[PDB]
Amino acid sequence: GFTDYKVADITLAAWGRRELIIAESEMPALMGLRRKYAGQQPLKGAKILGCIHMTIQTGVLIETLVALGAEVRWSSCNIFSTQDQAAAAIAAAGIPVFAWKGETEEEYEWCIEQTILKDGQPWDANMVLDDGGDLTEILHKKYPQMLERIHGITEETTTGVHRLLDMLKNGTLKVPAINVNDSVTKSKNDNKYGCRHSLNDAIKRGTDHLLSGKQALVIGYGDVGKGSSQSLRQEGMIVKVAEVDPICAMQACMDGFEVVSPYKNGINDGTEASIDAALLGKIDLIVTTTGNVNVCDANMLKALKKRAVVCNIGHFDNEIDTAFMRKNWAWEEVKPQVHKIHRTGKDGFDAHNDDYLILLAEGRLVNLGNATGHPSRIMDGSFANQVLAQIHLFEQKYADLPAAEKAKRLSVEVLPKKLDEEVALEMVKGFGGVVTQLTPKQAEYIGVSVEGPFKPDTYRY
Amino acid sequence: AGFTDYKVADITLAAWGRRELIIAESEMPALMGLRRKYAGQQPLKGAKILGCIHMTIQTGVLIETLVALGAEVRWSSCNIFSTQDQAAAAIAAAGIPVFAWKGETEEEYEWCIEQTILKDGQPWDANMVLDDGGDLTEILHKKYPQMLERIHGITEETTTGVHRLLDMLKNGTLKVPAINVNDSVTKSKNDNKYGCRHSLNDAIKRGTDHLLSGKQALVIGYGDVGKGSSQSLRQEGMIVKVAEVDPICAMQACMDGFEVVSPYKNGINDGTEASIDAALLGKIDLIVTTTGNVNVCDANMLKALKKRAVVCNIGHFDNEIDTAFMRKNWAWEEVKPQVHKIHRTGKDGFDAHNDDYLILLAEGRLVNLGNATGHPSRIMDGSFANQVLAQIHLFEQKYADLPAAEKAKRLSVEVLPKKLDEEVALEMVKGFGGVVTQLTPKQAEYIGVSVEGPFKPDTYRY
Amino acid sequence: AGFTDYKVADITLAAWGRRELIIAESEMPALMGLRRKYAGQQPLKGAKILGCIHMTIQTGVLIETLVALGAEVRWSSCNIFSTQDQAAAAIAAAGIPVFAWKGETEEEYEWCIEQTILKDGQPWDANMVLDDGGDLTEILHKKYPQMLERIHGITEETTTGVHRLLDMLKNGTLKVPAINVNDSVTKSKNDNKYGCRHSLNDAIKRGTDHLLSGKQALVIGYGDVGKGSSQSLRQEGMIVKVAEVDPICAMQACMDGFEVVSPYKNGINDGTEASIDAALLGKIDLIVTTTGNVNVCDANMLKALKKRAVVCNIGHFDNEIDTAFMRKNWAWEEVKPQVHKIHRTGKDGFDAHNDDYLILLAEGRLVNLGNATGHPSRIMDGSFANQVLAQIHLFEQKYADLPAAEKAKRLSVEVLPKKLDEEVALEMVKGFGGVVTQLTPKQAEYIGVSVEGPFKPDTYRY
Amino acid sequence: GFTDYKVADITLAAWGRRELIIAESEMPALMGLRRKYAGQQPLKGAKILGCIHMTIQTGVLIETLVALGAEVRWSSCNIFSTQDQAAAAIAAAGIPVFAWKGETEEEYEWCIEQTILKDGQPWDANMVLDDGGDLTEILHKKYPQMLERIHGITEETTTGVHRLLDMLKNGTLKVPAINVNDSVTKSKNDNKYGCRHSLNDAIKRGTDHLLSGKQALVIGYGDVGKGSSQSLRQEGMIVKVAEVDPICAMQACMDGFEVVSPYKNGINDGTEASIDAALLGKIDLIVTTTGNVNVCDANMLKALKKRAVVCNIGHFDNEIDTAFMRKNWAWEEVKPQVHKIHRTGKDGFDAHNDDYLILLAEGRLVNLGNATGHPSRIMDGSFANQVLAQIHLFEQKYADLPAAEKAKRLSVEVLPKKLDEEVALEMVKGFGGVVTQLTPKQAEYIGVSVEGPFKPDTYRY
Ligand SMILES: NC(=O)c1ccc[n+]([C@@H]2O[C@H](COP(=O)([O-])OP(=O)(O)OC[C@H]3O[C@@H](n4cnc5c(N)ncnc54)[C@H](O)[C@@H]3O)[C@@H](O)[C@H]2O)c1
Ligand SMILES: NC(=O)c1ccc[n+]([C@@H]2O[C@H](COP(=O)([O-])OP(=O)(O)OC[C@H]3O[C@@H](n4cnc5c(N)ncnc54)[C@H](O)[C@@H]3O)[C@@H](O)[C@H]2O)c1
Ligand SMILES: NC(=O)c1ccc[n+]([C@@H]2O[C@H](COP(=O)([O-])OP(=O)(O)OC[C@H]3O[C@@H](n4cnc5c(N)ncnc54)[C@H](O)[C@@H]3O)[C@@H](O)[C@H]2O)c1
Ligand SMILES: NC(=O)c1ccc[n+]([C@@H]2O[C@H](COP(=O)([O-])OP(=O)(O)OC[C@H]3O[C@@H](n4cnc5c(N)ncnc54)[C@H](O)[C@@H]3O)[C@@H](O)[C@H]2O)c1
Ligand SMILES: Nc1ncnc2[nH]cnc12
Ligand SMILES: Nc1ncnc2[nH]cnc12
Ligand SMILES: [K+]
Ligand SMILES: [K+]
Ligand SMILES: [K+]
Ligand SMILES: [K+]
Repeated sequence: GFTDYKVADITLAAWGRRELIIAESEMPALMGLRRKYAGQQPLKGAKILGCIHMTIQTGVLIETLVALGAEVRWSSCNIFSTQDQAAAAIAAAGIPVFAWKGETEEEYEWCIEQTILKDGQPWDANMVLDDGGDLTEILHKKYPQMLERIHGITEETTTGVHRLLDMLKNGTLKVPAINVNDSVTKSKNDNKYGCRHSLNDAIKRGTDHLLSGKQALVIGYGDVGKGSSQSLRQEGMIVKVAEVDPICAMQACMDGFEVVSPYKNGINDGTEASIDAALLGKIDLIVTTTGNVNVCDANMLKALKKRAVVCNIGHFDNEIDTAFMRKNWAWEEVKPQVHKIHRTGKDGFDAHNDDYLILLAEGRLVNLGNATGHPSRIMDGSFANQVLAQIHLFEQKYADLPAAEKAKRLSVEVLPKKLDEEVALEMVKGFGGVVTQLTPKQAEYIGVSVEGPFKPDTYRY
Repeated sequence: AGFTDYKVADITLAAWGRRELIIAESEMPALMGLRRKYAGQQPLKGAKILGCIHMTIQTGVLIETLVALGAEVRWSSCNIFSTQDQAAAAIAAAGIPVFAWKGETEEEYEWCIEQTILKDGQPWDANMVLDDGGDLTEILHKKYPQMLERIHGITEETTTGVHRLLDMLKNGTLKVPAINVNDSVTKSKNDNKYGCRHSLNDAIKRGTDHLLSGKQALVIGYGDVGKGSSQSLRQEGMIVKVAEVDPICAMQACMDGFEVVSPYKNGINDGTEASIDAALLGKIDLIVTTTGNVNVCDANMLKALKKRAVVCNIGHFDNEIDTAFMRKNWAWEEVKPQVHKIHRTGKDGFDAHNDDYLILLAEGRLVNLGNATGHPSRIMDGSFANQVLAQIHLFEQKYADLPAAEKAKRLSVEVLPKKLDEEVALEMVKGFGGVVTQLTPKQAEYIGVSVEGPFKPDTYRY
Repeated sequence: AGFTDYKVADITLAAWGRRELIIAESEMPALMGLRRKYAGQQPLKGAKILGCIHMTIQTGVLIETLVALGAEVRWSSCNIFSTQDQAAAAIAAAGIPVFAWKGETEEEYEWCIEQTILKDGQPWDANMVLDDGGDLTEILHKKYPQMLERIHGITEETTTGVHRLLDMLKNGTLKVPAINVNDSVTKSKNDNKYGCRHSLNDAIKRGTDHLLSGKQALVIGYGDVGKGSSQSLRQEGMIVKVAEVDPICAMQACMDGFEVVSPYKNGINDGTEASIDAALLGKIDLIVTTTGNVNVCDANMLKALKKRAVVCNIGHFDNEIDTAFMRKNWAWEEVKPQVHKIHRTGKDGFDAHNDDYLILLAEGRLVNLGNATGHPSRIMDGSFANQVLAQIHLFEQKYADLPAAEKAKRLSVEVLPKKLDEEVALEMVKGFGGVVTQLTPKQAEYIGVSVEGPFKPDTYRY
Repeated sequence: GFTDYKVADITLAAWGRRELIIAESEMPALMGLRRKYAGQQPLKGAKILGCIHMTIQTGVLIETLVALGAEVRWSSCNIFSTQDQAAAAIAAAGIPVFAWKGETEEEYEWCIEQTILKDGQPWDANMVLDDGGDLTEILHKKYPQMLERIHGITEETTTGVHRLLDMLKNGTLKVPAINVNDSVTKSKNDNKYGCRHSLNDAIKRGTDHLLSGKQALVIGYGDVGKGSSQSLRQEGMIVKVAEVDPICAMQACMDGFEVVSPYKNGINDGTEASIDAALLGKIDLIVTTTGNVNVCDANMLKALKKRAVVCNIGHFDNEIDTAFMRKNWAWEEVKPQVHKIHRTGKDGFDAHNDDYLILLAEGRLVNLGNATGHPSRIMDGSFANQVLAQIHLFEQKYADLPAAEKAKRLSVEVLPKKLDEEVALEMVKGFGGVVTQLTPKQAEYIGVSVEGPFKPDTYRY
C-alpha cells in the first residue's frame, strides 16, 4: 500500500523498468559502485533530498544510492525533463518521487515541497543532491532549520555551483558542498559531449528540420557551447559563435568557427540599431548556452530570419526573452514543447502566416524538453561522481561538528583527482579501451605514481 | 658589417628571412600589438636576455619585439633540427647575436648555448632567461651558477621545461623565479594543441609525401600535443588509435571518436617481447609519440611494427623513441635530410630494395620543426605575446636586487594573471576578424564578473 | 461531407498533421515552386494516380501537389512502419483516399494496397502509378494486368524498385514505361545519401538513446545509402568499419577514412560458422545493412555479434537481416514499439535480466522511417519535385493510347533530362539562400555549354 | 654515354631513385600491372611521346611502360611541376626526359619539341600519353604527318578530355583516345582525394599560414572543387563555395558549405559595381578549381581582402587574371613560386606595404607548383589506368586499319568497368581492406556475376 508519490501514469512502470535494465548495461562506472560499496553500506542512515531531471539515467542514480543504504525523496529540477516511464518505475519500487513531464510552475514548486515534507512535517533529511540549486535555495530560505541536520550538498551543474559560490562568498551557505560539475568526468563529458549528442537530437525530434547547409548562431562557447556547436557542425550546419570571453572565442576560431556578435561593435546598448540585422536575418537556428540572462533578447528575436528555430540548452529559460514573446506575439502550439510564435501580433494569427519563429520547450532546457537529455553512457560519469560525492560528505558528518569546527570545514570543493580518474577508468573500460600501465622508470621520469594521479590539480585537459 | 658576434649557416639568406619576417608580422597581431603598446615606454631597457628556443621565423618576430622594447639578447635554438636558416640569417644581419643553424651536431648544439652565455670568453652580464625545454636553465644552474645571482627570472615555454623547473623548486635548487608560459590558455590550449594539428601532418607530408587517408595510425599520448596530433591525422582520413596512461585523457579520446589501445597486452609493459600486442602493431602504418616521457615507443614495439611504417616524435626530446636501439642494431639509409629508412635486416649494409624497413623522421627529434617549420605564425602569436609579457613582469620585479626576505616570497614558478591571458586572446580573435560581445552591466552582475573581465575563475579549464 | 473512402489510425490527428504540412511546405521550395508554376495549367487534369509510398508528412506535400495540379489519387504506404499517423489523417481529412497507418500487419499492408486499386469493389480506372520499391507495380502486373492496359507509366522512387523494373524490362514482362526517379542526381545523391546521414543516427537515438561516440559500428554496403549511413555514424564519433562487395565503392570507403573489413575470414562466405570473423563481430556495437541485397547480416553473424549490439536495416526490405532465424530460435522481448531485445539464450521465454541479447530496430524494416520520421522535408523536396515532373511527363506522353507497334518502341525505363535535374537543384540551392553564379557568354563558350545549362554531359558522375 | 636528356641536376638521381623505390611500395595497382604484363611485353614496339608532370609518381609510370616493352620520350606538362630528382633518376636510367622545375614558357615548348624530334627529325612515335592536351595540340597543328603513324592518345585530365571532345565534335581529331580521367579510380580518386591531400599541403609549404579559423572561397565544386573544399574545411577554414552548376551547388550546401557568388545576384556585368565587395573583403584565401577562364577576375582581385592568398588548382593559369596583375601591380618574389603582388601600383613597391595579395605558383597548378602534387598511393589508380589504356590502344593498331574500320574506332572512350574495378581492388588491398565475395544466391539476387562488374555503366558512385 505505497502511496507516497505522484507521477503521470504509474502503469508506465514496466516500460520504465525495461529501459532501466538497459541503462544499467550502459553505466558501468555507476553499476561498479553498487558492487564495490554494497557490502559496506556507506549510505546506511543517509536521508537524501534529491532534485534533478527524473530521467531513466537518474533512475539508475537513485537505485544506486538506495542500494548503498540511502533513503531518498525525489523531484525533477525542470518542468519538462521528466521521462514519465522513469518516474513510474521509481514510484513502483516504493521510492517517493514527485515528477511528471509538463508540470506547471506551481506543480514544480509543489513537487519539491513533497520531498521536503513527509506527512506534513519536515523530513529528517541529512543530505541534499541538487541540479541547478532550486532545492538548495528553498532550504536556505524557507526551511533553514533543516540545514542544521544536513551534512552536505552535492551540486550537479554550473549554474547551481555559481549559486553556491555566491552564498559561500556572502557567508550564507550553511553546509558544505561538493561541486560535482567540475570533475573532468562531468564537466568535460556531460556538459560538452552530452550536449553534442542531445542538442541535434532534440531539434530533430521537435522539428524534423534538415540541419545540413543551414546557418546557426550559438551564443556561448564554454563546455555546453562547445558541445552544442559540434552537435550542429557535425550535421553540416554553418555555425557562428558569439562569446563575451576572449579565450573561449579564441578556441572557437581555432575550432573552425566564425566568431560574431549580435551587436555592432559588440556593444549591447538595447536599441534595434545595435542589432547586426544582416547577420540575424540569415540565421536559421539560434541556441543559447550561457547560463546568463537575456542573451537572445527581444531585438534579436525581432531581427531573426523568418521561420528560424530558437532554443536554449542552458539551465534556465531566461536566456531567451520569452516574456517579450508572450506579451507581444501569438503562440500556436504545433505539438507539446513546439510552438510557432507569430510576429504579426498578439490578436490571433493567420494559420498560413509566414512570419513566425519556432520555439522549442518554451525556452527550457531543449535536450531534456524535446528529447531525453544526455545518454546513459555519458550520465554514467556524472552520476558516478554524484554517488562518490554523497559518500564523501556523508562520511564526514559535518552536521555533528561544533560551530567553530564547522566554520573550518565549510567549503565548496571538487572531488579529488584520484576519484575523477577512477570514474574515468571505468568509463574507458566500458568502451573496451585499454589504458597502458607506466613502468616504474617511466613513473619516476615524469614524477607520478604508477597508480596516479597522473596530473597536477592545475591541469586543464 | 663589423658585427661578427654570431654563427649561422649562411648570412646571405638574410634578405629572404626579412621578407618572411615582414609577412609573419602581419600574422602576429598580439605580438605586434605589444610592440606598439610598449615601444615608447621601453619596459625592457637594460634587460639582457639569454634566449634558447627554436630559431624560426616566429622566434624572429619574438626576438625583434624584445629588442624593440629595449632588451639586448643572445640567442640559440633549443633543438638541433628546428632552426630556419633564413630566420637565423635575418636576426644576425640585424646585429643580434644568434648561434643556430639547421642540422647541428650535439656538440655544436652545446657550443651554441655556451656562445650565448659567454661573450669574449667570459660570462655575459645576463639578467633574464627565456628558455624552451630547460636545457639553458640547466646549464646555468650546473655550470654557471654565479651568473644566476644577477638574473631576475626565467620565462619557460614548454611542458617539459616547466616540469624540470617544478622539480628544482621542490628540491630547493631553483635559484631564480620563473613564469610558466606554457600554461597560459593562449599557449597550452592554442600552441600545444592546435599548433600540432597544423604542423604534424605538414611534416609527415614534407618528409614522405605519403597518403595518410585510409591508413592506420597509433598516437602515444592524449594530452594537449596528443589531442592536436590525433586530430592532425584524423582530419586527413587516418584511422587513429590512441594510447594513454591517464584514464581521464583516455576517456576524452573515446568521446572524441578514437579507439583506445595499448601496445602491450592488457596494458602491462613487462619488458618482454611476449608482452607486445604484435597483431595490433603489425597493422600500424604510422606511430607518433606525444608524451614528454621516456621510451614510449620501445625496442620491442619497433621490432613488431608493420613493414614500412613511419615513426616520429613530436614531444620535446628524442628519447620518447628507442632510437639508440635502432642505431645499435639496424642499418640507416638516408633518404634525404631528416628522413631515414631503418633496415631491420641487420647492422652492416642493406639491400637497396629491402622491404623490411621503417621510415624515421628527424632522427626522432620534434618532427614538426625537424621536417617542416613548426607551428604557424598566427598560433605562435599567442605563445610569444605571453613570453613578452612574462619577460616584462619578471624584469620589472627585479628579483636579483630584492632583499632576502622578499626573494623568498617571490621564488616561485607561476603563470601570468588571467586578465593578461584574456588580453592576448582578444587580440588573436580580432586577428581572425572575430567580434567579442561586451556584457551589459546587468549581465556582468548576473554572472558575477566585471564587464572588463576576467570572465572565469582561475580554476576554469576551458 | 460524408467522406468515408479511407482507413487511418486516428482521424482526429488531422489538425496536427495539417500544422506539420504547413511547416513542411516552407521546407520544400522546389516542390512548392512546381505547385505554383503548374497549378493554373492543370497538367495532371484527368490523371488518376495509384500511389504507394511511405505515408509521411513529406509524402503529404507530394500528394497535395499532384492534386493541386489536377490529379485524383488513391494512396497507400509502401512499408508497414513508415506512416506518420498525423500525415495520413490530414490527407484523409482533405477528402483524399488513403489507406495507411503505423504498425500494419502484412495482411493489412496488402489490404491497403488493394484498397487503392479497387474503388467500390471494382478496379479503379487508374492511368498512372507512383511507386517506392515496386510492390504496387508487382501486384498490378501479377494480379491486375488488365488495369495496366490503361496506365500511361510508372514513376519509381527507389533503387530496389528500379532494379525490379529493369528485371521486368529484360524479361519482357514490363507492361508500361517507367521513369527512374531514383537516378536524378537531386534524388540519388541527395535523398539516398544525405537523407540517411540525417535520419539513421536520428532513428537509433529515438529507439535506444544510446551514446554512439566511441563505440564500434559495422556498415554493410557503401553505395549511396551506405555512404550516408557511414557518415551519420562517423560524425557522431563512432569508429566505423565498412563492408563491400564492390571494389570501387570499397576504394571510396578507404579514401573517406574508413577501415574496410568483411564479416567473413578473407571475405569468403562459405555458409559455416567457421568462416565468421568472430573476433571482429565480437567487437561490434552496431551493425547497419544498406545493400538492397539478401542475407547480408546472416544467422552466423547474428550469433557472433557482441552482446547487446544494436542491429538495424536501412535498405528497402527486411530480408537484408536474417530475422526469420531470430524468430525461429530466440525469444523476443518488446522494449517499446519497434524496439525488441532478442535473447540468444533460447526460444522459450527469457530471463528479464539476461545479458546476452541483441537490440533489433523496427523488426529489421527500414529503420529511419520505422524508428524516426525518415528523411527531412528539405531533402525530400528534391525527390518529390522529380516525382511531379516525372508524373507530368509520362501522363502527357499518353503511352496507353498508342498502337501496339508504337508501344513496343516507347517501352523503356528512363531518367528525367538533366536540364530538369538542374532546375530542381537550383530551387534547392535557393532554399538554403545559396547564390549560383551565371557564366559570361565567353566563359560558356570556353567550356562548351549554354549559359543556361545543361552544364555537364550525361556521363558526368558528380 | 647517354646524353639524350635535359634536367636541372643529374647528380640528384640517387635521391630520385631512393624515392622511386619508396613510391613503388605505395603503388600496388601500377606495380601489379608491371609484374603482370612483364612476361607478355604488350608494349614491345610502342614508341610513346609522354607529356605529364615529371614527378616521382610519373617516374614509376614511365618505368612501368618501359618494363612492358615501350620506348618513350618524355616532358612535363607544366613549367613548375617537375621534381628535379625524379627527372634526374629517369635520365640516369637512360630514358629521354626534358624537364625541370621552373622552366620558362619558351623552354616548356622546347622540351616538348625535344620529345617529338630525335636527331632533328620527327621520331617514329606511334603512341601519345598526355595530360592537358598540349602535346596532342602540337602534334595536330605542327606535326600532323606524325599522327599518320600514331595508334592513339591516352589523356589524363578533365581539361585535356574536353579538348579531345571538341576536336572530335569538329572533325579535327586524327587518332582515337582513351579518356583516362573518367575511370572512377581516376576521377573520383585523383581529382577529388588527390586535391584533398595536396592543396593544403602546397599552401602550407608556400606560406606556412595558419588556415584554421580563416575565410576561404573555393570557385567550383566539381571533383577538384570538392576535394579542395575538403582540404581547407578539414583544417578548420570557414569555406564558401561558388558554382555555376546548380547540382554541384546543391552538393556543396548538403556538404555543409555556404554557396555564394563573387557577383551580386550571381550576375557579372563586367563592372566593379557587380562585385560583392563586402564578401570579397572578408576572404583570406581564394582557390580556383574550374577548368574555365577568368573565374578570379581583375575586379575580384581588386576587391579581395588585403594580404589574401590567391591560387589555382585547375589545369591552366588563365583561371586567374594574372595578366591584369602583371600589367598593373608590382611583383615581389618572396621565394620561388611565391610572389607578393602590391596593389599600390606598377613601378616599384614599399617593402612594408600592407596592400598586397600573395600569389602561389604564378597562378599555375598550385599543388604541383608549391608542393609535390598528389601522393603515390592516389596516383597509383590514375597511372594503372594509363598503362591499361596504352596497352588497349597500342594493341588495337588504329594506324594500320583500313579507312572504314578507322571510322568505326575514331572515338574518345573510357576503359571498361571491369578494369576500373580490378584497379580499385588492388588499391583496397594496399590499405589492407578486405572485400567480401558475393554468394551465388546473392549474386543471382542482385543480378551480377560474383566477379563483377557490380554496377551498370550508368552508376555514378
Ligand atoms: N542542458 C544540459 O544538459 C546542460 C548540461 C550542463 C550544463 N548546462 C547548463 O548550461 C549552462 C552553461 O554551462 P557551461 O558548463 O557551458 O558553463 P560555462 O561557464 O563553461 O560557459 C558559459 C559561457 O557563456 C559565455 N557567455 C556568458 N554570457 C554571454 C553572452 N552574453 N554572450 C555570449 N556568451 C556569453 C561565457 O563567457 C562562458 O564561456 C549552465 O546553465 C549549465 O548549468 C546544461
Ligand atoms: N612539438 C611541438 O611543437 C610541441 C609543442 C608543445 C609541447 N611539446 C612537447 O610535447 C610533450 C607533450 O606536451 P603536452 O603539453 O601534451 O603534455 P601533457 O602532460 O598535456 O600530455 C602528455 C601526455 O602523455 C601521457 N603519457 C605519458 N606517458 C605515457 C605512456 N607511457 N603511454 C601513453 N601516454 C603516456 C600523459 O598521461 C599525458 O596525458 C612535451 O615534451 C612538450 O614539451 C611539443
Ligand atoms: N531508408 C531510406 O530512406 C532509403 C533511401 C534510399 C534508398 N534506400 C534503399 O537502400 C538500398 C540501397 O540503395 P542504394 O541507392 O545505396 O543502392 P546502391 O546500389 O548504391 O548501393 C548498395 C551497395 O550494396 C553493396 N552490396 C551488395 N551486396 C553486398 C554484400 N553482400 N555485402 C556488402 N555490400 C554489399 C553493393 O556493392 C552496393 O554498392 C536499396 O534497397 C534502396 O532502395 C533506402
Ligand atoms: N591540380 C590537380 O592535381 C588536378 C587534378 C585533376 C584535375 N585538375 C584540373 O582541374 C580542373 C577541374 O577539374 P574537374 O575534374 O574538377 O572538373 P569538373 O568539370 O568536374 O569541375 C569543374 C567545375 O567548375 C564549375 N565552374 C565552371 N565555371 C565556373 C565559374 N565561372 N564559377 C564557378 N564554378 C564554375 C563547373 O560547374 C564544374 O562543376 C580541370 O582543369 C582539370 O584538368 C587538376
Ligand atoms: N539524461 C539526463 N538525466 C539527468 N540529468 C541530465 N542532465 C542532462 N541530461 C540528463
Ligand atoms: N604527383 C603527380 N604526378 C603526376 N601527375 C599528377 N597530377 C597530380 N598530381 C600528380
Ligand atoms: K537519455
Ligand atoms: K612556421
Ligand atoms: K521527416
Ligand atoms: K607527390
